Amino acid sequence: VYQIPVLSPSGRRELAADLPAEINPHLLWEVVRWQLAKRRRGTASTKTRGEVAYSGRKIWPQKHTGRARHGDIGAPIFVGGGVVFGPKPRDYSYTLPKKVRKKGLAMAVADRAREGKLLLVEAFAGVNGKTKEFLAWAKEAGLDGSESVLLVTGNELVRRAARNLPWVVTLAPEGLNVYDIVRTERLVMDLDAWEVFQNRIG
Amino acid sequence: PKMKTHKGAKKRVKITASGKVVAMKTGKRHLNWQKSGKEIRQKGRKFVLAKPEAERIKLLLPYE
Amino acid sequence: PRLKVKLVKSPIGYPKDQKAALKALGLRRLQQERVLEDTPAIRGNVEKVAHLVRVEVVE
Amino acid sequence: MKLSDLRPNPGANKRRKRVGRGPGSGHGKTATRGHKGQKSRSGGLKDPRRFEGGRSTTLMRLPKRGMQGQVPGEIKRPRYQGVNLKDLARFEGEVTPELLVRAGLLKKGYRLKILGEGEAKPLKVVAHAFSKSALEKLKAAGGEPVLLE
RNA sequence: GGGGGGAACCUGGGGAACUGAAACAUCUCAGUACCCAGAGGAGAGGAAAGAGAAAUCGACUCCCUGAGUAGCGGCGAGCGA
RNA sequence: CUGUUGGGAAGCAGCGCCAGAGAGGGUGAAAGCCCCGUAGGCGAAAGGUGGGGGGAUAGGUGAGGGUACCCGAGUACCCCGUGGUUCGUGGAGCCAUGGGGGAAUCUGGGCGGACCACCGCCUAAGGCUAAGUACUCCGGGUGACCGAUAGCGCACCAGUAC
RNA sequence: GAGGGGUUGUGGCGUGCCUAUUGAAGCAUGAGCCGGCGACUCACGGUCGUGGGCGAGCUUAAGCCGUUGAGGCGGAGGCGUAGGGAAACCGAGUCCGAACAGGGCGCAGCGGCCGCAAAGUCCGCGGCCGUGGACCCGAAACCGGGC
RNA sequence: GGAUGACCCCAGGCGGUAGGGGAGCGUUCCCGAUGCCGAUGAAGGCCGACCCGCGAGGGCGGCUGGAGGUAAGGGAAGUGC
RNA sequence: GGGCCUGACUGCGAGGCCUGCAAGCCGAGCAGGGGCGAAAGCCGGGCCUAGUGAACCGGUGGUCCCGUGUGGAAGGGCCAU
Ligand SMILES: NC(=[NH2+])NCCC[C@H](N)C(=O)O
Ligand SMILES: [Mg+2]
Ligand SMILES: [Mg+2]
Ligand SMILES: [Mg+2]
Ligand SMILES: [Mg+2]
Ligand SMILES: [Mg+2]
Ligand SMILES: [Mg+2]
Ligand SMILES: [Mg+2]
Ligand SMILES: [Mg+2]
Ligand SMILES: [Mg+2]
Ligand SMILES: [Mg+2]
Ligand SMILES: [Mg+2]
Ligand SMILES: [Mg+2]
Ligand SMILES: [Mg+2]
Ligand SMILES: [Mg+2]
Ligand SMILES: [Mg+2]
Ligand SMILES: [Mg+2]
Ligand SMILES: [Mg+2]
Ligand SMILES: [Mg+2]
Ligand SMILES: [Mg+2]
Ligand SMILES: [Mg+2]
Ligand SMILES: [Mg+2]
Ligand SMILES: [Mg+2]
Ligand SMILES: [Mg+2]
Ligand SMILES: [Mg+2]
Ligand SMILES: [Mg+2]
Ligand SMILES: [Mg+2]
Ligand SMILES: [Mg+2]
Ligand SMILES: [Mg+2]
Ligand SMILES: [Mg+2]
Ligand SMILES: [Mg+2]
Ligand SMILES: [Mg+2]
Ligand SMILES: [Mg+2]
Ligand SMILES: [Mg+2]
Ligand SMILES: [Mg+2]
Ligand SMILES: [Mg+2]
Ligand SMILES: [Mg+2]
Ligand SMILES: [Mg+2]
Ligand SMILES: [Mg+2]
Ligand SMILES: [Mg+2]
Ligand SMILES: [Mg+2]
Ligand SMILES: [Mg+2]
Ligand SMILES: [Mg+2]
Ligand SMILES: [Mg+2]
Ligand SMILES: [Mg+2]
Ligand SMILES: [Mg+2]
Ligand SMILES: [Mg+2]
Ligand SMILES: [Mg+2]
Ligand SMILES: [Mg+2]
Ligand SMILES: [Mg+2]
Ligand SMILES: [Mg+2]
Ligand SMILES: [Mg+2]
Ligand SMILES: [Mg+2]
Ligand SMILES: [Mg+2]
Ligand SMILES: [Mg+2]
Ligand SMILES: [Mg+2]
Ligand SMILES: [Mg+2]
Ligand SMILES: [Mg+2]
Ligand SMILES: [Mg+2]
Ligand SMILES: [Mg+2]
Ligand SMILES: [Mg+2]
Ligand SMILES: [Mg+2]
Ligand SMILES: [Mg+2]
Ligand SMILES: [Mg+2]
Ligand SMILES: [Mg+2]
Ligand SMILES: [Mg+2]
Ligand SMILES: [Mg+2]
Ligand SMILES: [Mg+2]
Ligand SMILES: [Mg+2]
Ligand SMILES: [Mg+2]
Ligand SMILES: [Mg+2]
Ligand SMILES: [Mg+2]
Ligand SMILES: [Mg+2]
Ligand SMILES: [Mg+2]
Ligand SMILES: [Mg+2]
Ligand SMILES: [Mg+2]
Ligand SMILES: [Mg+2]
Ligand SMILES: [Mg+2]
Ligand SMILES: [Mg+2]
Ligand SMILES: [Mg+2]
Ligand SMILES: [Mg+2]
Ligand SMILES: [Mg+2]
Ligand SMILES: [Mg+2]
Ligand SMILES: [Mg+2]
Ligand SMILES: [Mg+2]
Ligand SMILES: [Mg+2]
Ligand SMILES: [Mg+2]
Ligand SMILES: [Mg+2]
Ligand SMILES: [Mg+2]
Ligand SMILES: [Mg+2]
Ligand SMILES: [Mg+2]
Ligand SMILES: [Mg+2]
Ligand SMILES: [Mg+2]
Ligand SMILES: [Mg+2]
Ligand SMILES: [Mg+2]
Ligand SMILES: [Mg+2]
Ligand SMILES: [Mg+2]
Ligand SMILES: [Mg+2]
Ligand SMILES: [Mg+2]
Ligand SMILES: [Mg+2]
Ligand SMILES: [Mg+2]
Ligand SMILES: [Mg+2]
Ligand SMILES: [Mg+2]
Ligand SMILES: [Mg+2]
Ligand SMILES: [Mg+2]
Ligand SMILES: [Mg+2]
Ligand SMILES: [Mg+2]
Ligand SMILES: [Mg+2]
Ligand SMILES: [Mg+2]
Ligand SMILES: [Mg+2]
Ligand SMILES: [Mg+2]
Ligand SMILES: [Mg+2]
Ligand SMILES: [Mg+2]
Ligand SMILES: [Mg+2]
Ligand SMILES: [Mg+2]
Ligand SMILES: [Mg+2]
Ligand SMILES: [Mg+2]
Ligand SMILES: [Mg+2]
Ligand SMILES: [Mg+2]
Ligand SMILES: [Mg+2]
Ligand SMILES: [Mg+2]
Ligand SMILES: [Mg+2]
Ligand SMILES: [Mg+2]
Ligand SMILES: [Mg+2]
Ligand SMILES: [Mg+2]
Ligand SMILES: [Mg+2]
Ligand SMILES: [Mg+2]
Ligand SMILES: [Mg+2]
Ligand SMILES: [Mg+2]
Ligand SMILES: [Mg+2]
Ligand SMILES: [Mg+2]
Ligand SMILES: [Mg+2]
Ligand SMILES: [Mg+2]
Ligand SMILES: [Mg+2]
Ligand SMILES: [Mg+2]
Ligand SMILES: [Mg+2]
Ligand SMILES: [Mg+2]
Ligand SMILES: [Mg+2]
Ligand SMILES: [Mg+2]
Ligand SMILES: [Mg+2]
Ligand SMILES: [Mg+2]
Ligand SMILES: [Mg+2]
Ligand SMILES: [Mg+2]
Ligand SMILES: [Mg+2]
Ligand SMILES: [Mg+2]
Ligand SMILES: [Mg+2]
Ligand SMILES: [Mg+2]
Ligand SMILES: [Mg+2]
Ligand SMILES: [Mg+2]
Ligand SMILES: [Mg+2]
Ligand SMILES: [Mg+2]
Ligand SMILES: [Mg+2]
Ligand SMILES: [Mg+2]
Ligand SMILES: [Mg+2]
Ligand SMILES: [Mg+2]
Ligand SMILES: [Mg+2]
Ligand SMILES: [Mg+2]
Ligand SMILES: [Mg+2]
Ligand SMILES: [Mg+2]
Ligand SMILES: [Mg+2]
Ligand SMILES: [Mg+2]
Ligand SMILES: [Mg+2]
Ligand SMILES: [Mg+2]
Ligand SMILES: [Mg+2]
Ligand SMILES: [Mg+2]
Ligand SMILES: [Mg+2]
Ligand SMILES: [Mg+2]
Ligand SMILES: [Mg+2]
Ligand SMILES: [Mg+2]
Ligand SMILES: [Mg+2]
Ligand SMILES: [Mg+2]
Ligand SMILES: [Mg+2]
Ligand SMILES: [Mg+2]
Ligand SMILES: [Mg+2]
Ligand SMILES: [Mg+2]
Ligand SMILES: [Mg+2]
Ligand SMILES: [Mg+2]
Ligand SMILES: [Mg+2]
Ligand SMILES: [Mg+2]
Ligand SMILES: [Mg+2]
Ligand SMILES: [Mg+2]
Ligand SMILES: [Mg+2]
Ligand SMILES: [Mg+2]
Ligand SMILES: [Mg+2]
Ligand SMILES: [Mg+2]
Ligand SMILES: [Mg+2]
Ligand SMILES: [Mg+2]
Ligand SMILES: [Mg+2]
Ligand SMILES: [Mg+2]
Ligand SMILES: [Mg+2]
Ligand SMILES: [Mg+2]
Ligand SMILES: [Mg+2]
Ligand SMILES: [Mg+2]
Ligand SMILES: [Mg+2]
Ligand SMILES: [Mg+2]
Ligand SMILES: [Mg+2]
Ligand SMILES: [Mg+2]
Ligand SMILES: [Mg+2]
Ligand SMILES: [Mg+2]
Ligand SMILES: [Mg+2]
Ligand SMILES: [Mg+2]
Ligand SMILES: [Mg+2]
Ligand SMILES: [Mg+2]
Ligand SMILES: [Mg+2]
Ligand SMILES: [Mg+2]
Ligand SMILES: [Mg+2]
Ligand SMILES: [Mg+2]
Ligand SMILES: [Mg+2]
Ligand SMILES: [Mg+2]
Ligand SMILES: [Mg+2]
Ligand SMILES: [Mg+2]
Ligand SMILES: [Mg+2]
Ligand SMILES: [Mg+2]
Ligand SMILES: [Mg+2]
Ligand SMILES: [Mg+2]
Ligand SMILES: [Mg+2]
Ligand SMILES: [Mg+2]
Ligand SMILES: [Mg+2]
Ligand SMILES: [Mg+2]
Ligand SMILES: [Mg+2]
Repeated sequence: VYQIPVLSPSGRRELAADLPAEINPHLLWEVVRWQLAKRRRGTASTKTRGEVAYSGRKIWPQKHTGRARHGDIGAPIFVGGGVVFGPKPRDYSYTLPKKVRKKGLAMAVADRAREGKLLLVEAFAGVNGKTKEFLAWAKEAGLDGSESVLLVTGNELVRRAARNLPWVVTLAPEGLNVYDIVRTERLVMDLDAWEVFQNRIG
Repeated sequence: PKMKTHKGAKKRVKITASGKVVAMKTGKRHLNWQKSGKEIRQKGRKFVLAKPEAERIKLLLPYE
Repeated sequence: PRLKVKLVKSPIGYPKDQKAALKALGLRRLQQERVLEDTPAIRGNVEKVAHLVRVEVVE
Repeated sequence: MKLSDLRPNPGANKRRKRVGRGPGSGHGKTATRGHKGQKSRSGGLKDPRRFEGGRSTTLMRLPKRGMQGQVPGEIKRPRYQGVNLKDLARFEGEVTPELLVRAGLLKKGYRLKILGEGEAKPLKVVAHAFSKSALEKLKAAGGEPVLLE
């Protein structure tokens, strides 16, 4: 249904592959909400009036001093007491359904296919781990750093070369995910990774 | 932690297919010698509980 | 799936065995429909008088 | 479509209700709790599903019925789960217990019994039991019933 | 060879009460708090006089589930394999 | 690197360069290329560890037929009093045992929820045994954690002054 | 610097705030004043409502592999698909009954094969409930071990 | 009306404690952000008779301050005395 | 007042009165086997309205539903009280 350009020595080809034509934004919001919340550390913590260091002694009698009644100085009404309903270590993760993630993965790529921002490559000519090499390739490939790019390839040597550029985010295909797709303005993939992608939305 | 089934309800009561609550009519456990057969016979049957009370009991049986 | 068979053409002038297949089907009068199971034994008789019978597969 | 377009649909993410936060909110002071009873307290009431103020309870005045069981507990006996002919419509050839646990109709540890709601099909159907009506339908439709043990 | 120490963790020997049951005694809190002895980087347990119905499994420990099921219970509150 | 404003350039401007390093912290302000680092790499004579690699050693080994010699005792078992288990005396078994009585060695014994029969499971009254599990005084890493009334009781000569 | 700011002589009107109450300016509670700290939360389960995914199905837990703010694997199990009965049992029925009687509790999408919707179920969000100290502060007391 | 909250015209409602519902403001933090604002002056402070908002608030300007702050749109709470 | 009798039924129960719940109340009609009457019919105690007690726990008669590997048994369930 979509006509996805391929870069090659022998021709800017036109590969076709069925991605969804309906994009559901709210669903993509739900995947990113999951992605971002499951990475939370949940290391915010406070002390309760039972976890605070003071003793449990009544500071002065209940009655007949002319002062307010108090118990122990650990109570949250004191400066230096415990805190009421403070944050405690939390797991923010949850199991977003697989068919929501999986379809969210197809939608994210389909959104870049609509725009002409998805571009596939047969291989990478002379790039062998040196940033200067990936930079020359990108220029003849039409990526001059004006647009942020999600590079998705299993070639370690190609990910090392690009990874330090401010406008490039590298991923191995097994790590393709909608947040990183939507984070960037363009999508660039191997055919080996494109094959892997098809094997994840079916 | 997870809620616990009230066993007192479990032993007296049933949730039917549409969510009604049926129980045994009361009043024939004993002192039956001077009760008419109409009284004993009809007290032998199940009855649907009034809706407020039924909805309370259903909350106590969260895994039926 | 079952079978709703209608007797649409007259068996007069047809061999005695096609005449009989309607007796096994139970068809007696024209335009009469009988609803029968789709069994290969019933299927062999319907396919026999297929030129005289109208079949629709109500499931 | 970049991040700053990602939004929940209307109504997908409502704000919370915050109480005790001023006159203008609607919920200030008494935090929607009214005035001054056991329900108003931190800790609140006895379980509203059961307790009724000391009188004998609606549930406890009802009589018990039926076997409740004793230690050592449940008696191990064979368990039958029935599935209808209407459910078998999707299958071809052979029908067995293990096949009906895969399509998600029969539950594991349960013996298969066929019941007669729906139409039968010319299938070989291997079950632990059959309803009398499912038996008739199955015969009459070209099907082959196959009991088990 | 022992003695004594060590934040929690562990095992064993003893072992409450407020509280909950809208009173209270059985019951609960709970074999928890605490005291004591001992262990070691862990401790316990461990190679069936097991399980319990599979004509079956196969030491023990730990997680998930089975399951708030089976049951226990002034058949109350609740407890809970 | 140069110029420019400025107390100060890392700001702005011109022209460059590195990148498996564009995590971050500094430097008179806001620096990839100034400093400390970072990616990627290298390092032990000495002590400790060594669960992995290698090597030793201890220990590991048949088949029938017969004989009926041995197979964990104040034990099993029963009764009384309790505990443990989901089981609060319940139809109350099982595992443990303070009191009393008290066996047998496989044709011996225990169990399958009173009990009996049948059918099976198992071998008590000697001991040892890694790993998977728990904790965090100690070291490091990281936070949709605090930011001096917060965060540990203590950012500071605090378990101190008092 | 045809308007506005400060001040207030005279005239008009005029019973502080909060709490509690049938009713307070009240001669009923609290507060000297100012600054800062200070009370409806979280986990797990439930029950509605809601935003999405899939739909007679829906969904995974521990864990495993990957990442080093990458996701995937994993179907054990759970809910739903059938109810009625104390149960044996039967089943679109079933239970009471002698009944084939009566009764209780049960059983049955919109469009021109594809769309739309939907039982159900999963996840997010929200209200309320259960378990926890459960909105926060406050006893007199009870018990344990020490001094 | 017009097609949709684009705005307009007409008519009606709009005292309020317990309490139900709705729509918003602001505080801390995350994504946006290897960005953007900033010594030609961050935050905070002190004024204002100025503008926008029903209001909570938000701007604008002068002074102080001397190094940080952070949009549109979303996310999460130790969120207003 | 007299005769004959046991309906002071068994299995159900349309529809109602009352009513927060749970209770309480009235009830035609169908079936089983009956009583009285030639019959039409009447009879599910008593002219009516008080003469009463939810549940738990246990007793007794019946039923023969469950019976912890199997057959029994123990112990329960169900109907009556
Ligand atoms: N191969 C990869 N994991 N690529 C992703 C980038 C890894 C690392 N976080 C970086 O920024 O360089
Ligand atoms: Mg976090
Ligand atoms: Mg947190
Ligand atoms: Mg704290
Ligand atoms: Mg803390
Ligand atoms: Mg305290
Ligand atoms: Mg304390
Ligand atoms: Mg302390
Ligand atoms: Mg303390
Ligand atoms: Mg102290
Ligand atoms: Mg104390
Ligand atoms: Mg205290
Ligand atoms: Mg004290
Ligand atoms: Mg004390
Ligand atoms: Mg006083
Ligand atoms: Mg005073
Ligand atoms: Mg005072
Ligand atoms: Mg005071
Ligand atoms: Mg005091
Ligand atoms: Mg206090
Ligand atoms: Mg304290
Ligand atoms: Mg503190
Ligand atoms: Mg502190
Ligand atoms: Mg606090
Ligand atoms: Mg609190
Ligand atoms: Mg508190
Ligand atoms: Mg909390
Ligand atoms: Mg945690
Ligand atoms: Mg949550
Ligand atoms: Mg999770
Ligand atoms: Mg990069
Ligand atoms: Mg970027
Ligand atoms: Mg990145
Ligand atoms: Mg990066
Ligand atoms: Mg009970
Ligand atoms: Mg009764
Ligand atoms: Mg009673
Ligand atoms: Mg009875
Ligand atoms: Mg009885
Ligand atoms: Mg009477
Ligand atoms: Mg009677
Ligand atoms: Mg009677
Ligand atoms: Mg009866
Ligand atoms: Mg369940
Ligand atoms: Mg169910
Ligand atoms: Mg002819
Ligand atoms: Mg012939
Ligand atoms: Mg929220
Ligand atoms: Mg809010
Ligand atoms: Mg909430
Ligand atoms: Mg609201
Ligand atoms: Mg409040
Ligand atoms: Mg307010
Ligand atoms: Mg409101
Ligand atoms: Mg109000
Ligand atoms: Mg107030
Ligand atoms: Mg309220
Ligand atoms: Mg509320
Ligand atoms: Mg409330
Ligand atoms: Mg109040
Ligand atoms: Mg009041
Ligand atoms: Mg009130
Ligand atoms: Mg008040
Ligand atoms: Mg009051
Ligand atoms: Mg009240
Ligand atoms: Mg209050
Ligand atoms: Mg109070
Ligand atoms: Mg309190
Ligand atoms: Mg209370
Ligand atoms: Mg049971
Ligand atoms: Mg057991
Ligand atoms: Mg010693
Ligand atoms: Mg010692
Ligand atoms: Mg020692
Ligand atoms: Mg112990
Ligand atoms: Mg000892
Ligand atoms: Mg002990
Ligand atoms: Mg004592
Ligand atoms: Mg007590
Ligand atoms: Mg309680
Ligand atoms: Mg409690
Ligand atoms: Mg009490
Ligand atoms: Mg009480
Ligand atoms: Mg008392
Ligand atoms: Mg007590
Ligand atoms: Mg206990
Ligand atoms: Mg206990
Ligand atoms: Mg102990
Ligand atoms: Mg402790
Ligand atoms: Mg020691
Ligand atoms: Mg270890
Ligand atoms: Mg050991
Ligand atoms: Mg040992
Ligand atoms: Mg051994
Ligand atoms: Mg289950
Ligand atoms: Mg469950
Ligand atoms: Mg100069
Ligand atoms: Mg310079
Ligand atoms: Mg880096
Ligand atoms: Mg940096
Ligand atoms: Mg830096
Ligand atoms: Mg800059
Ligand atoms: Mg900056
Ligand atoms: Mg720098
Ligand atoms: Mg390294
Ligand atoms: Mg290094
Ligand atoms: Mg030999
Ligand atoms: Mg011998
Ligand atoms: Mg032996
Ligand atoms: Mg000995
Ligand atoms: Mg004994
Ligand atoms: Mg005992
Ligand atoms: Mg006991
Ligand atoms: Mg008992
Ligand atoms: Mg026992
Ligand atoms: Mg003994
Ligand atoms: Mg033997
Ligand atoms: Mg023997
Ligand atoms: Mg024994
Ligand atoms: Mg024994
Ligand atoms: Mg056994
Ligand atoms: Mg035995
Ligand atoms: Mg047995
Ligand atoms: Mg055994
Ligand atoms: Mg090892
Ligand atoms: Mg060890
Ligand atoms: Mg270990
Ligand atoms: Mg540390
Ligand atoms: Mg900071
Ligand atoms: Mg300070
Ligand atoms: Mg401090
Ligand atoms: Mg300060
Ligand atoms: Mg410290
Ligand atoms: Mg302090
Ligand atoms: Mg000092
Ligand atoms: Mg003037
Ligand atoms: Mg005037
Ligand atoms: Mg005046
Ligand atoms: Mg006036
Ligand atoms: Mg006045
Ligand atoms: Mg007045
Ligand atoms: Mg005021
Ligand atoms: Mg008052
Ligand atoms: Mg008063
Ligand atoms: Mg006054
Ligand atoms: Mg006065
Ligand atoms: Mg006054
Ligand atoms: Mg006074
Ligand atoms: Mg006053
Ligand atoms: Mg007062
Ligand atoms: Mg006040
Ligand atoms: Mg004062
Ligand atoms: Mg003043
Ligand atoms: Mg203040
Ligand atoms: Mg709340
Ligand atoms: Mg929560
Ligand atoms: Mg909820
Ligand atoms: Mg939901
Ligand atoms: Mg889905
Ligand atoms: Mg699935
Ligand atoms: Mg049932
Ligand atoms: Mg019926
Ligand atoms: Mg009906
Ligand atoms: Mg749908
Ligand atoms: Mg849905
Ligand atoms: Mg609620
Ligand atoms: Mg608590
Ligand atoms: Mg609380
Ligand atoms: Mg709460
Ligand atoms: Mg005293
Ligand atoms: Mg006491
Ligand atoms: Mg006392
Ligand atoms: Mg005392
Ligand atoms: Mg003492
Ligand atoms: Mg008006
Ligand atoms: Mg109003
Ligand atoms: Mg509204
Ligand atoms: Mg806001
Ligand atoms: Mg604010
Ligand atoms: Mg943060
Ligand atoms: Mg950033
Ligand atoms: Mg920044
Ligand atoms: Mg600038
Ligand atoms: Mg300057
Ligand atoms: Mg300035
Ligand atoms: Mg700030
Ligand atoms: Mg302003
Ligand atoms: Mg200045
Ligand atoms: Mg300023
Ligand atoms: Mg800075
Ligand atoms: Mg700000
Ligand atoms: Mg921001
Ligand atoms: Mg925004
Ligand atoms: Mg977002
Ligand atoms: Mg707070
Ligand atoms: Mg007479
Ligand atoms: Mg006679
Ligand atoms: Mg009625
Ligand atoms: Mg009623
Ligand atoms: Mg009759
Ligand atoms: Mg008759
Ligand atoms: Mg008659
Ligand atoms: Mg006669
Ligand atoms: Mg008659
Ligand atoms: Mg009658
Ligand atoms: Mg009478
Ligand atoms: Mg009379
Ligand atoms: Mg009565
Ligand atoms: Mg009781
Ligand atoms: Mg009884
Ligand atoms: Mg039997
Ligand atoms: Mg039998
Ligand atoms: Mg048996
Ligand atoms: Mg026999
Ligand atoms: Mg017998
Ligand atoms: Mg009994
Ligand atoms: Mg019996
Ligand atoms: Mg019996
Ligand atoms: Mg019966
Ligand atoms: Mg009875």
